[PDB]
Parts: sequence; C-alpha cells; structure tokens
Amino acid sequence: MISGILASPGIAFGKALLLKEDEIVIDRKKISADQVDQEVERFLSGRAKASAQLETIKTKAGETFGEEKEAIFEGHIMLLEDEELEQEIIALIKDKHMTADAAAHEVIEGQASALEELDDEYLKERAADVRDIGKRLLRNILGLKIIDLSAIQDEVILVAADLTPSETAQLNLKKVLGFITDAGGRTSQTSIMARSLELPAIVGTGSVTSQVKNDDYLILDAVNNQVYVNPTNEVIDKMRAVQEQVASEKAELAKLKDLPAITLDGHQVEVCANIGTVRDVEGAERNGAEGVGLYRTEFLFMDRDALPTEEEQFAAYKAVAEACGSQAVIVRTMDIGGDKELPYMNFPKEENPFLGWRAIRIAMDRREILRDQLRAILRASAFGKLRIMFPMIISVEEVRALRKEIEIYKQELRDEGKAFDESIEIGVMVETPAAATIARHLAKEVDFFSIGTNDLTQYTLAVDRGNDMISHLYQPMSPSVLNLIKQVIDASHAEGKWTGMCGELAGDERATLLLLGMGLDEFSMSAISIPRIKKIIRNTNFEDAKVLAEQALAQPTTDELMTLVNKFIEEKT
Amino acid sequence: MISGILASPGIAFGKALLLKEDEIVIDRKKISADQVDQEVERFLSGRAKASAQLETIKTKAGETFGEEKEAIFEGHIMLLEDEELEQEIIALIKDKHMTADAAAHEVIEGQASALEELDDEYLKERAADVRDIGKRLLRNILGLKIIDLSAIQDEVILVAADLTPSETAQLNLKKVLGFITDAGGRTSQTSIMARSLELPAIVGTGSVTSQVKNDDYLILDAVNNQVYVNPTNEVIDKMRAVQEQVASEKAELAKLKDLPAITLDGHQVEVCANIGTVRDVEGAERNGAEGVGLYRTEFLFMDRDALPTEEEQFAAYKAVAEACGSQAVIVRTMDIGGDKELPYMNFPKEENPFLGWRAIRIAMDRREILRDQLRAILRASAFGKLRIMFPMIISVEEVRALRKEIEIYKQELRDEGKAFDESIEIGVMVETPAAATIARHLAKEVDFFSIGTNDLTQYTLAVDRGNDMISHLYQPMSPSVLNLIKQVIDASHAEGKWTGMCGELAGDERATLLLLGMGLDEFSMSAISIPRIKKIIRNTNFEDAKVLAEQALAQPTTDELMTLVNKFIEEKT
Repeated sequence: MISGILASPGIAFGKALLLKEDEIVIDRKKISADQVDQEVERFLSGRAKASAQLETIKTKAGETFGEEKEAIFEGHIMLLEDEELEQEIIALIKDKHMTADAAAHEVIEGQASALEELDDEYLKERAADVRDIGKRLLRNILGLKIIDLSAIQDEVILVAADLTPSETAQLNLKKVLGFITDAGGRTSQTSIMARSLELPAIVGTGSVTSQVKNDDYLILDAVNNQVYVNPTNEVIDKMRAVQEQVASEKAELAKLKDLPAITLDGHQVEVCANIGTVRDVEGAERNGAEGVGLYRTEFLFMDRDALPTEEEQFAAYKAVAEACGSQAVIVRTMDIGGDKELPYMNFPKEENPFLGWRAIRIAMDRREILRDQLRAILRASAFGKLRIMFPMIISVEEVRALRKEIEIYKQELRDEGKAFDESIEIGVMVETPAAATIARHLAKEVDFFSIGTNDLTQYTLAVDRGNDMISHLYQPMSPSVLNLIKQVIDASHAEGKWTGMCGELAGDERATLLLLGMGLDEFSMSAISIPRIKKIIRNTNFEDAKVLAEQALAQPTTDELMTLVNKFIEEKT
Repeated sequence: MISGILASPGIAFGKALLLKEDEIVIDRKKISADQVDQEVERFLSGRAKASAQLETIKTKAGETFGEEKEAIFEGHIMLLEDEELEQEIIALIKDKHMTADAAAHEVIEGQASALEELDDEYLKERAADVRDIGKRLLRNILGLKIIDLSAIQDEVILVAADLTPSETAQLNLKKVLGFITDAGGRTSQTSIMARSLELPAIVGTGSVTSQVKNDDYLILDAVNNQVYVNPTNEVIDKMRAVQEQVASEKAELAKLKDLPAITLDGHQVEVCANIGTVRDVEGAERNGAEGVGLYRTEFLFMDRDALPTEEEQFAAYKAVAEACGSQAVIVRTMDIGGDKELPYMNFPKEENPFLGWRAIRIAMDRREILRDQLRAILRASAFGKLRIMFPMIISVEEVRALRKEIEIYKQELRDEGKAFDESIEIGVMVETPAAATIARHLAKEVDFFSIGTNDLTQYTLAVDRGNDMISHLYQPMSPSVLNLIKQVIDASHAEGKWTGMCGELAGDERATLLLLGMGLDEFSMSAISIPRIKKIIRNTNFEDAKVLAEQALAQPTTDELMTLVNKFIEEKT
C-alpha cells in the first residue's frame, strides 16, 4: 500500500533503474598557507574538468531536445564562470584558509540560500537549478564516478530519491518510460517536466527506491496510484486495460479543446509572444502563446555580422512562419537606431538616438533596405500566416508612402513568378504620440495597430527608456499614456479594426485589467509573461474591468489610478 | 518750390550741416608679384585702423543710445573679421594680383550685390548696412579725413546726399534737430530711424544739399513740405505757429491710443516677446511687444560663469521686471538639459539629453536650485508684474509638488519681512504630449498654459530639434501637433484660463490664422516676429479663421492642411 502525489496520470510497464551515489563527504579541516596555493589549483583543475564535461552535456541537449534546452546549460555554465565566483571562492580559501570543496560550497549555497528566503514557489525552483550546479561541482573536484544517465542502451523506468536540473538535461526521454522519485512534491523541477512532457510519473513516493533494486520489473498504474513489483499476469493485465482507458480518454479529448484567454464572463483576447528569432518560438509554444504579436526583425539583424539580404531574410522569415505552424506572426519591419544600433552599419552618431534617424526613417532613406525586407516578408508569406507592421510611424504621410511601396514590391513579385499571400494584412506600431493623436486617420489606412508603450511612454513623458537617473518618471501607467492608449484602441474599433499591444505594458500584471477593460484586442509579450497575464484574464470579469478602466481614465494621478486597480484585486478575486 | 517725401511730420529751426566728401578713387592698375605681399600688408595695416576706430564707435553707441545700438556694431565688426573675408580678400590679391581697395571692394560688394537680387525691401536695407562697412573700409585703407558726426558742439540740422548705417550709430541725436537727405526714399535705413525716433525729416529732397552751404539757417515745415532759406521773421513766425499746432496734435492724441493685436472683426490676442536677458527688452519694445510671454531664465544662467544665487537672480529678475515697465513678464523657471547645458554645472552626459534629466527634473532633485530661483522670482514680483511658469511638466503630480514648494517659499518670505506679489499667477509649459493629454487635469491646477511647440513637436513626432538629417519630419504643422494644441487651448478655456504659446509656431506666419482660429489667447515670440504676426492678425477676420482652423484640424495630412491655409490667404486678403 504505497501512495505518492502522482504528477502525471497514465500507465507504464518496464524495468526499474536505481541511481546509487556515494554521500558527498566534506572535510572541515583547516588548510595551511602552503596548502592555499595548492587548494586553488585543485579547484581550478577540478573546475577545468566540469568546464569541458558541462559543455559536452550542452551539445547533447541541443541535438536531443533542441535550442530550448541547449541555452539552459549555457546559463548554468555562464553563471559558474561568473567572475564574482572566481574572486569569492579564491578569497575565502586565501582569506579564511578553508578547503575548496568547503569554501566553494558556501559560495553557491550562499546565493541559493538567499533565493530560498524568497516567498515564491517559482523563484525557489530556480534556486534548485543553481544548487545543482554547486552540488556536482563538489563531485567534480573529488572526481566521483559519473553514472551519466545518457549511457542507457535499453528502455527502463527512472527511480531516484530526487533529480537535480542538471540530470534532466542529459536525460534520455525516449529510453525513460516514466519518472518516479521521493522528492518534496510539485515544487521539484523534475516534477514540472512530467506535467509538460505528459508522461506518467510520481514524485512523493516517500521510500520506493529503498524497496526497488535495479533491473526490477515494475508496473506504474498512475491511475490507482499503486506500483506492482514482480506481479503476476493478472495485474500486468488489469493495468494493460487501465492503459487502454487512458488511451481512449486521449482519443475522446482529442476532439475540441477550449477557448483562448477568456474572462469569466466570456470576453476573449489574443495573447502572443514578442520574438526576436525562430529560437524564441520555442519559449512561445512553451508558454502557451496563441501566435506572435511582434517579430522584432532588428534582432535577426543583430544575430549576424552583415546586413541580411533579401534571400537571407526570406529564409529567416520562412523558418519562423513555419516554426509557428498554423499561428500568425506579426513581422515588424526593421527598427534600428535608438538604443538599438547595429554596429556593422557604421551609422553616424546622433545627439538623441531615440529622437533620431530610427527604423522607418532609415528604410525610407535607403530603399534597398525597405525593399529587400518587404520583398522577403511578402515572399515568406507564401509559407505561413504573416502580417506586416511598421515601427516609428508618425504621420499618415509615412503610411501611404510605405503602402505604395508594398504595392510596388507586390507587383515585382507577381512579375517574377513569386507567390505571396495576397491577403496579407498591414498595420502600424502606434508608439509615437503623433500616431496616437491621429489614430483615427491612421485606422482608415491600416488593418491593425499594435501599441508600443515602451516608446509611447518615452515620448509622451519625454523620458529616455535607458536613463536610470529619471526612471522614476517613466510611467506607462500615467493618466497620460492610458488616455492615449484608449484613444488608439477606440480608433481601431471605430474602423472595425483591432489594436494589439507589444509594449511591456501588455505583459505587466498591473495593467492587465485596464488593458482588458479598455478593450485591447491583443496582448503580446515576452513569452514568460504569457501565463501570468492569461491567469489574470481568465479570472476577471470583463464588465467589471470596463468599469475599472473607465474610472482609471478619469484619474489625474497615477497613485489614484493604482488605488482603483488595487481595490479591484481585493474585492474581485 | 522744393518737395521731398517727408518721412516724419513736424517743424524745426536750426543751422544746416553739410557733409562734404572726396570721391573714392579706385585704381584698376594691376600690381606685380613683389607688390602682392606689400598690398596685403597695406590692407592689414589699413584694416588694423578701422578695427580700433570701429570699436571706438561701438562704445559711444552703448553709452549714447544703449545695448540696442551697441550690438549692431559688434555684428558689423564681427562680419568684417569673418575668416571668409580674410581668405577671399587675400586670395584675389594673391591670385588675381589685384589691388586691396579694388579686390576688397569686390568681396563686400559681391555679397551685398547678392542681397540686392533679393525681392524684399527688408532684406535690401540690411544689404545697405553691409555695403556701408565696405564703403568706409576703402576710406580707411586710403586714410581719408574723417569728419566724424560726433564732433558736433552746437545744435544743427543734418543735411547729406545719403547716410550709411555706420553714420547713424555715431550720430548725435540730441544735437541733430532733424535729418534731411536726397536718398532713394523710405527704403533707406536712416529714413526708418526718423519714423521710430519721431523727429521731422526728409529723404527725397532731390537736390537740397547742392543749394545749402554749412552754417546756413533753415526752417523745416515738414507740414507744408517746404524749406525756408534765410527767410524773414514772417515765415520764421508762421512756422513757429505751425509747430504749435503740431504740439497740440500730440497733446490731443496723447489721450487713449488703440487696441492690441485685433482682427478686423474685433478679436484680440496678446503678442509678446520671448526673452533671455534684460537686453532683449529693448528689441521687444522696439517691435511692439505687449509684454513678455517667456523669460527663458536658463539664458540668464548662461550669461554668467557661475550658478546665480538667490540674490543675483533676484537682481536680474528685478531689472527685467523694471525694464518692462507696466508690462507682465512670464518668468519660466530654469530649463537646462536638452541641447541647453550649462558647462559650469558639469552635469554628467546622457544618451538622450532631450529625453533626460532636464529643467524641472533637476530643480526637483536639487531643491537649493528650485528654491533660490522661486524665492528670487517671488521677491522680484514685488517690483513689477511677474508670472511663474514651469518647463517640462509631465504630470499633475509634478505641478502639485511644485505649488506646494511655492507655498513653502512664500511663507519663508513672509517670515523674513520680504514682499512678494500675493496675486502672483502660476502656470505651466505644455510642451510634453503628456501635459497635452492631461491638459484638462492640469488646467484646474494652474492659472495658465503656454504651449511649447518646439518641444511638443519634438516628442509628439519623436524628432530631435537638433537633428538635420530628419529635419524634414519635424513638423509642428502636423495634424498631430495641431490637434494637441487645440486640445490644450480648449482645456484652458474650459476652466476659464488661457493658453499662450512661446514655441516658434506662435511666430510662424503660416500658423498665425490657425493659432488664431483655434482660440490661442497669447502669442510669444522672438521680438522680430511681432510685426509680421501682428500684421496677419490685424488683417484677418476671426470668424473666418475659426472655420479655417476647424477644417485644418480634420485633415489627415499636412499638405492638405497647408492647402486650406493657402486658399484662405488667396481669397481673404
């Protein structure tokens, strides 16, 4: 009668793998001065190994799982090589004459210990990944046998007292038919993977590993929450039928699913990822993005040491369009020239880059840039739903000149026997107070708007997004920016178009009810913000938010508008 | 029976002064190479004199007339020392082997000749002042006797074929009872002075100087347009009575006057000067300013090599308040930090000064600055009508924090037995799209607004006022900026306050009908623009302008809005 917390429902049959380790012994014996130089070298020599061995694990994650898991190792490796650790680890040994395994443990444990003080389950899990890096470092200095979970040649079930984030990367998902551990619970990194991977697994067994030996045959019910050890065929049978039900359940659920970001009372909005690079599509899918709301094409340009030609752009766009499957990508034409220069362009310096020769102002002074790019986007639209959107729009003049441009580039494509989506929709960033002001006029001329509040805030308040000295004045949650937001949304709706938002406000927990109440159609953010905002959306009543929004829009003061938001959150969920 | 054009009506009795000169002879004899080095030295040696002699005339103008006439000489002297003249004068002598008096004449004549090609009477007169500088230079190289009009010990009438701007400066106004010349007409610089000086004078005599000898006694009717030469007492009498009528005319007119900038149909606005320094009050009075609409106090701060203390500021403000007589000055608190740094502050660099730590953002981070200044303004208000206005306002928060500040500084003054105008009105620059957006809210909190369109344009369009590369996008005459202007004016009026404008649009001939139609209460500009705009205002019908304004505000395009303005100007005056 053994029961755990069951993190993923399902059924499985296979052999049991047991991870046996040698308790990490730490010597608290003080070292002499002559041993100070030797201990540092041992740390560097031991650190020298993990450096190369950690790199080997990274390459396996990229080929095995992809770039989504490959970069996590770079962060762990980059954090390990942090110059702060080198000076802090060496200082304690040199200053306190402590051992490298005891001194190094304090440094990584010290930071992770600070993270645990946090009162958040999400921050605590990351502290688990950081703790794992130091835990293996001690083995690396001592030189402990590395079982390595990658050396699995046969399908088996994975059983362990607890797994550290480092093992999950170099873990064979195809050869592991499930995961069973006695860790704490869902707050365990590996436990979250079972949920997302959708594979049967337990994490609160409590003491199954002490009852299982390697090569043991076990059947996981993950339905009755029971484990059969060397059971006859009468149980191997029941289970097999339990597994049938499980499979039928999928088959039935497989029909319809649910509705996207929808308030309690039925109001739907889109919620999408802003991206920079195909590589960001992974995070977007991971975080439940319903499409891409802003594809900052600059970022692709800073992903290279030369200006990407029509063809390179096309390919890059095609990949994205395809890595997005059915989903729509809003490809913004290039926005170089505020805090985002590309050095390879060698553009001249400006007194105020953010009020300078930025984005569209360049592509219009150098048509080859605008042309290659729009050409490339159009052509890529033959391969997935793309939209075109323009940055730094300031006038109706600009929009007409660029549409006219599109139309020219469209014909050329037609003439060169090159498909493009003839349906392709065109919109504009509203991220200038100009644009916001003439929103009505612009709304006749485009299919949609996305409000860039980073910029809009910047120009409306004349506060440089980069300038920490006045950051306290950078308030996208001003009665001034909100009003301009409303005015834009309304413009959209008056023409029967829609406004999205890719500025950081979309992703800001504190604006979500207002953005919603004000009728924003689409939110686009860092992928990581998608769930927080989705959550807020799913738990609001839309009508209430309207009332909230309206109130907020009448406040002459941020504080006063923050108050409304807060009393709402108090009274309303 | 001699008749001229009569530039100023009046009567006068006195001796006649005759300016006799020796025709300037120019040698067209080519010089040899050995003479090239000698001719340059002669030019430098001759130029060396005029350098010191011109400086002497400047000092007489400052003490005699004031700073208004002292700076005109600096421009003439600064232009003469222009490095372009040194290279061009020397190049022709060295390259064409020409004489210094013949080569130098071509350089000054060449530029003045280009100015005459202009089709404007105002630009042509300035070409007369530049021509005068080169005319005297030829005498300075030759070394011609200088009668000097400053050597007058007895009251006399001034008679000459024509006077060059240079003579008008070193001219004794108190010892000259009038001016008579046979020049071309009002297009003559000296002719304008008779109008502004309000003294009897003729400029189209045609040939009076050839009929008058120095020391001749002449009576100027300037009423019957006749001159009596050595006439009996019967005419010296009639005239004396004519002069009586003239004096009574003044006495009667001396009652009331007229109305300020008023459209044909009775709509009045204020029209004022923006200033930097007491010294600008002169230009303001000169150009018919009805008060000062913006006293950029920064400029006073850049008039010094140290931060001006409370006391220095007070004095500076007091002077202005007093140099303005009955007139109101709108003293703006200090606006340092976009393109206007004061080097002595050694502030650190910013990535976007114009979106940085500017104006009020400083005075609020360093109260001593705000305090000294507001203290000084208040105290100066005990001495003339002053208003306080704040730059770079972005929120209602900012305004309340600063009013609260005023109130504290007010009490301190009360407690130190220091008068200040308890009536003192407080307003804000609306030059941020934030301010423009929350204009309604701000209007409850201040007594007035002045729209800074230089900045407002800048932030609304995100185009740096400094950046020539994108200057073509800097359009204060956008449907976006105009709308925001309207919205501000309306805010004012809704609270029963008023909006003025000190941005350059106020002074822009092309906005005047719109600004007017949109109900702007007050215009403030460079003094030099006051008459052009006054003229436009005085010749419009206000109702028509409203209609114009309204139309313009609906245009989605600048061009389209320029068209309205133009068809107006065509059809309406």
